Amino acid sequence: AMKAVCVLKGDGPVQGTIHFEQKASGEPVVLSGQITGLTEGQHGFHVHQYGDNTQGCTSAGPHFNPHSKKHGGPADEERHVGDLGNVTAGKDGVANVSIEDRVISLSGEHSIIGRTMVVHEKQDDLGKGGNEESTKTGNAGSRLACGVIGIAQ
Amino acid sequence: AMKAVCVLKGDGPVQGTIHFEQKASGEPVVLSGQITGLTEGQHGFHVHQYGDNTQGCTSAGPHFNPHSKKHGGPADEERHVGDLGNVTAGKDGVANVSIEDRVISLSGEHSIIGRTMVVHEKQDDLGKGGNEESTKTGNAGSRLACGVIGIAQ
Ligand SMILES: [Zn+2]
Ligand SMILES: [Zn+2]
Repeated sequence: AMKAVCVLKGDGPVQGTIHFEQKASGEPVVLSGQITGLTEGQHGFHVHQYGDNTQGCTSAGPHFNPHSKKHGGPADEERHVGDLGNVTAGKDGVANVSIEDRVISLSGEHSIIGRTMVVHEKQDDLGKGGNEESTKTGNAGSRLACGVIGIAQ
Repeated sequence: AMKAVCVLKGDGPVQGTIHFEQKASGEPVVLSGQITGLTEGQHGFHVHQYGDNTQGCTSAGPHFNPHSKKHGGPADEERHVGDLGNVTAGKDGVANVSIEDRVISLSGEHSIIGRTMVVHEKQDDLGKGGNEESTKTGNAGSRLACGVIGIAQ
């Protein structure tokens, strides 16, 4: 019965809180929360490798990718473990987040506990942008806000 | 060889960066780093249970205490897992952290990954103050700064 939480903070206006929950070891992990200050539209939402905030969001490193694969969407076979696709902000600039994923975990070697969630500047192209960036970052651009994923009550 | 890192931010001027290093499962964790903006003297320095920053340092909860024991210093038999004792700040306000502990770990059951480091307002009395607070928090006072312990490169 795992639960985690993540508070997102950056230099700019973007912030938010992401709650995680996983009933058991072989179960999907359900994310819920909200992000504010986003420009309207889809924004790439990824788990990055390191829970390192010494240089802002930069020190989080690449998308969490223990299996040395290429960037893709959550539904794809070829994906980094931390590829959660996009979240969507309205004209509001507010994004309700609700994502269910079977590839990320709150325990075992796939464990995202102690890693970083980041929401990105642009939409994640899910690996179909026709350049190398696409197969790497999904062309989602700069890191607006991030937090270390921590164990929650 | 496991590495972790912690960026402390609080409401006031207190900030810092704690690095953690454990070369092997059965080995001590070695903390190093620096905290600035402290009053000269000793300040309680503890691992709290939750990596929850939704309500500042408050949402971190109690000291990490999986074995339902009472507060003590790092050297005591009866201690919480997160009882790392005190750090010392010079006239500087600068505290140079260097602690080595065998009870905390960066993996396993005593894993502090995804939990919270906090530097407190006052000196930790190591659970010897003869009141209820002592047995719980070492009478270390409020929480000046904190951060989620994250996986580092
Ligand atoms: Zn990716
Ligand atoms: Zn304690």
